[PDB]
Amino acid sequence: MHNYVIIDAFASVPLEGNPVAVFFDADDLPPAQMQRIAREMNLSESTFVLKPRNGGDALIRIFTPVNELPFAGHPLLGTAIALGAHTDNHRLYLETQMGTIAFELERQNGSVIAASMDQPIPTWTALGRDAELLKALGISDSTFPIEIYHNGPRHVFVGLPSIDALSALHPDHRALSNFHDMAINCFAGAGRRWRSRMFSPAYGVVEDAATGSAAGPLAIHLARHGQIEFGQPVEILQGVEIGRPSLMFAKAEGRAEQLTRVEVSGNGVTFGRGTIVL
Amino acid sequence: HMHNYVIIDAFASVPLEGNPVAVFFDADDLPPAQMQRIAREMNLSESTFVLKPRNGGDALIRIFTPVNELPFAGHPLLGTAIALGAHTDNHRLYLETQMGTIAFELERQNGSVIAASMDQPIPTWTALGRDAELLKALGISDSTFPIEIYHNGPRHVFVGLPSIDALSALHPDHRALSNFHDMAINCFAGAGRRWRSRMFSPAYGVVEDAATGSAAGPLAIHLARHGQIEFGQPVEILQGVEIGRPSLMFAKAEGRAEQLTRVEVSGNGVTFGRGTIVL
Ligand SMILES: Nc1c(O)cccc1C(=O)O
Ligand SMILES: Nc1c(O)cccc1C(=O)O
Repeated sequence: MHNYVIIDAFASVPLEGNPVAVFFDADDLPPAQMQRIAREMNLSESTFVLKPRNGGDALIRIFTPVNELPFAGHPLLGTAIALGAHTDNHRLYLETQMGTIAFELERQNGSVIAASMDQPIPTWTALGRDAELLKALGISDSTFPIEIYHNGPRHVFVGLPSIDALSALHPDHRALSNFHDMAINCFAGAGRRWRSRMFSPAYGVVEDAATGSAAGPLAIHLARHGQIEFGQPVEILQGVEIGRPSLMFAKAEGRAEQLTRVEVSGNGVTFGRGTIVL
Repeated sequence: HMHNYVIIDAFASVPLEGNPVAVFFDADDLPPAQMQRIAREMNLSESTFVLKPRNGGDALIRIFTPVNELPFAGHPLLGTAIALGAHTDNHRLYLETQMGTIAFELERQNGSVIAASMDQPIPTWTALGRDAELLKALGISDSTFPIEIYHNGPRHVFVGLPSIDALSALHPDHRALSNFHDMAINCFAGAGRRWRSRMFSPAYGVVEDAATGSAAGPLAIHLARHGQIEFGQPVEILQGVEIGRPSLMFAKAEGRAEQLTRVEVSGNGVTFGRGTIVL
């Protein structure tokens, strides 16, 4: 039997943010069973905590309902918050398929409130499928060039001219399914405050509440396109329209040609705790 | 305030098959607005909330999809009956709903409730009359049977496919189906005692559902009305194969079209997990 907790990542109260089911003591489970368990939970991701193999504190495997990912932001944030209960550490190193991810935990009286991670530095290129993607999204143009970023998963960014226009999107889920191994992140905002919506048939979700591995790339994207400075922290509010408001904090330090750090942080809270029969 | 829950895989006899439902106990203190938000948190096809009875039943059950309340549903109530069956030695359980009281017969084996049978509300039905729209959303040109919509609380449309291969090949347009409000689209194929189904319902917050128990009774009626089976003939309906959640629903509809006397749906169910939440 395995214990799990349900963490609402990128939230300061239960029922906000983005849930992740974190399964402990998972070294006995084959990956095909981890995948089926993720399918059972039907959350954007479930994670599995394994003994470390390369000097971290734990090795974490991350599954959507349909596929394994090599890195993901909300699932790891929630995993770090949940594991932080195990010990008194304030620095935590979590192994993934993209390498070891460093976390700093915000604790009060030993109790974990939030965490900050140093993400993989993404690479990027032009999508080159603009007409097709804009048609699928139901819009004419992006406000900025349409580029795809890779940090394990892949994230495409499409800019909208207002928050109302963002909220008005009704994408064609089936047309989006022709965009394999990527998530589509639509953004709008100004200055230090941005809104997002994410859609990804490829990762098993019509609309995700908080796509943490997109937050770092968005900060880069906004700085590369002159809307914020490199190093300027931004707030990215995702999931509003679906009733799952999620507050992601991001900062990308360096310059376009040489990034030094991509920090994403958030609060997270426990929604529940239990045990599965396998 | 805190609440215990179980996860039942309905219409399955092993965990990770069937259709999960989260059943929350002692839920009277949750306003419906919070029950709705908890159903979205769980993100299963439904969560249920067990409330004290008001009309002579054992409990009153409220049923939520990730996006709306339903007055009746089959897999969620099967799972709720199995979960509550753990708490009693009784053979029968009476679950009050917005559609009235639903009677369950519980099947036990070596001290565990392993299955249950329900008598569903007798549905009404009519032709849908939106065939070109619906067939275009599904990506097909016609139905093997008249396209009819049944109501037993929720609503279920049935579209017939000429082979299981044709059913498995469907890739419906989720957005186009969202114009079909307050209903589920159930596509079926098979013969005799053995049928396959797939269900799609943006209205009820699901791209594709693994086991639509409130569609099982209506499908048995549909098949008898259209000459494919006899009234009273038990059928096996296998749903959810293509999404990796095979679910076996057993259904029988007794009487004749002008007067059905019983619409029975049964299945196995098993506990996947259990826990407690912070509100
Ligand atoms: N939540 C995510 C998802 O649904 C797909 C891909 C990535 C994430 C994430 O949190 O990074
Ligand atoms: N599972 C169901 C769903 O997803 C929508 C409506 C009804 C049901 C059901 O099990 O009856």
